[PDB]
Amino acid sequence: EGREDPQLLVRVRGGQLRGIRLKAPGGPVSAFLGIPFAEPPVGSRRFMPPEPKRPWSGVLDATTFQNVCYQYVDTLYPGFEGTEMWNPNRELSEDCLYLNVWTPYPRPASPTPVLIWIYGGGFYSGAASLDVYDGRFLAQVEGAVLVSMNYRVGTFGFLALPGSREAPGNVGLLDQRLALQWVQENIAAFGGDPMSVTLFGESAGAASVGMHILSLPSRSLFHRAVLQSGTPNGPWATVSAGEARRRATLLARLVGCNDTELIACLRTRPAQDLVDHEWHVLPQESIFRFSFVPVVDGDFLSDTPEALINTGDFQDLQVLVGVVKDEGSYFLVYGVPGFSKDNESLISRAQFLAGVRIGVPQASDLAAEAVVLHYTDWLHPEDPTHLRDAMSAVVGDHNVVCPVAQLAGRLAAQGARVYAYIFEHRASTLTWPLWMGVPHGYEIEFIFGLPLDPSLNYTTEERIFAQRLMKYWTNFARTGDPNDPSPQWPPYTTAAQQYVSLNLKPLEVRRGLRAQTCAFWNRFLPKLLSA
Ligand SMILES: *[C@@H]1O[C@H](CO)[C@@H](O)[C@H](O)[C@H]1NC(C)=O
Ligand SMILES: *[C@@H]1O[C@H](CO)[C@@H](O)[C@H](O)[C@H]1NC(C)=O
Repeated sequence: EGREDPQLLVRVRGGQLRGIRLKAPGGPVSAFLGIPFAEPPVGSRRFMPPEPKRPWSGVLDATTFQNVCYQYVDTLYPGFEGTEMWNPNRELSEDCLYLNVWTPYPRPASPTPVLIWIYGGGFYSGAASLDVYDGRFLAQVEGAVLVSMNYRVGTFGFLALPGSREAPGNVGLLDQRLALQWVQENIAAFGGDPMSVTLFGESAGAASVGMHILSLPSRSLFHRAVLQSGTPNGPWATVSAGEARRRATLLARLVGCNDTELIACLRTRPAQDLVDHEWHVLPQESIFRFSFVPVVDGDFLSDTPEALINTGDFQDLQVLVGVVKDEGSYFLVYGVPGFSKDNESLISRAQFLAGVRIGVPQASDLAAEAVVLHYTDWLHPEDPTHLRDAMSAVVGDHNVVCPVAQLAGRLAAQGARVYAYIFEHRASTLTWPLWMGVPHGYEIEFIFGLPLDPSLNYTTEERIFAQRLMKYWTNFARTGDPNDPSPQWPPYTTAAQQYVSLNLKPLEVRRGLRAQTCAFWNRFLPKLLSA
């Protein structure tokens, strides 16, 4: 301070910050990266609810991203951009509770609507610093204030001995909640409007947004929510207290460890030892299942998300939810034999039956038969191309498309204003093979407006498409309505079940989100599982 850029010095509750001026394609933006919002949850604080960060002295340098929360690093396809883009891009550390703010430059002179991003990655990975979550474009082009926070994942964020004091569960969700409290207190300092805060996230980040909707103390911290390909209901986003306890104690055993004693022993283990064993505690060979996720603790979650969306009053809530065209394909190449990014993955009937048992790992024999019966093409029951695509649909429908359907429906029936979409454009720059279609996670780079960066090699149409999506999302944040006061985007309702297609063509309205197949998963499967 003296010779420094006066536009980049800001004070928050904990002290003084110095940000950085970044170049976006249409002009500069302000970034404040690596702002601590919690005491490092290390040592005796592992597994504990986060504690608000204590004020610092001097000017904290906020010009670079901070550490990524310790996590498993995916190694299926080494050096291949398809997997690498999701991997940690800063040092892994338990000291990782930091958040990031982008704003116009100079800062808005009047209060601007805030978007808060929560990343996905199965509650076992992810980071707010990845290139695909870069807020410079939304800030520069839409004038948004954008916030994203790291939160603890894996065991560090989600290992629970329900009822204990030392490992109560859900602390990754409480990391997110603390960041939201930080926004309420401090965002006015950056030109943000704490009275207009829209949450958005994808996959597990979406489930997270969902859980904030369903958890009362989070409710006063935001006004609107966007759930991209993820929901708090469904088969992967939560586990019961019993199951959480069973996994935590199996994991303790695997690393050589009365809850207080078990937990103290876990606290002496190297971070990397926990990461090395976390995946071993799943009860069946699975895909789209994760070891350490939110637990129904009767605390953060007072009941299952199913019970809470069923009985909730959602009157003052606006919500944007949707899915990509091919939610399942991405997951098949990891753990279903016969699938691969490097060939067409034309599978046999035998491999379809086997993949159904992996895709629906909780299924009894009869339930699995029902799944196979429903997805088999009975004019061509052995055709490898249909079996390959049907396998994808099983996984995408069970895990994402049908839970989203159930969510939109319950939320509307109960007074929320809902807008639904299906995203159907495949990036021209996609490195996954064609058969995977428009895979899970590949809408994000358009919502954040990466196609605006000329060096990324997107097409001109893709550039205009990204601009449209950015408008929808920020209109929504701003007013609860994606429409600009072009074809209209009607609200989703139980009666008409309308949603739109997001692609290069103008909005097209459709009805029924896999209505027929989703009745199978949402109404019939549960009844069949008992017995
Ligand atoms: C594609 O590759 C996978 C793994 O290498 C293999 O199991 C599968 O059989 C291959 N597909 C065909 C039909 O060759
Ligand atoms: C974009 O295209 C140019 C020209 O071939 C190439 O040199 C550059 O590496 C490309 N960047 C990406 C990420 O595709």
